[PDB]
Amino acid sequence: ATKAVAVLKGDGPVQGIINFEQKESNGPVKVWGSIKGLTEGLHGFHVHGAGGDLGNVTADKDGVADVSIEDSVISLSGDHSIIGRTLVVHEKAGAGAGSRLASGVIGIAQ
Repeated sequence: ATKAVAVLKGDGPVQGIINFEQKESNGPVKVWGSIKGLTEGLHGFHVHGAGGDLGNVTADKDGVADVSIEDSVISLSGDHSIIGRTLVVHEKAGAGAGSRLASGVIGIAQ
């Protein structure tokens, strides 16, 4: 795939839309979009499984986290393609494990 989208759904007001684009089969993947309804501060952000860490997103005082990352680890093609895998964000601010997630399956757009 060349483009993909995850619709993130969580508890209460947590919801978001994250886009993935990759021009070429082995090339870098642009990840961009936003998540709203979050508590202020850092929230863990990654593709479920191995090889999918996207670090943290930062939610502002309105609970909005804008996302604009380029990542050369993940791919939309090949064996560890993230297509069909689950994108998650921890609803609990800060580091460590969390049980309350907002999530969505990464679906093909193009």
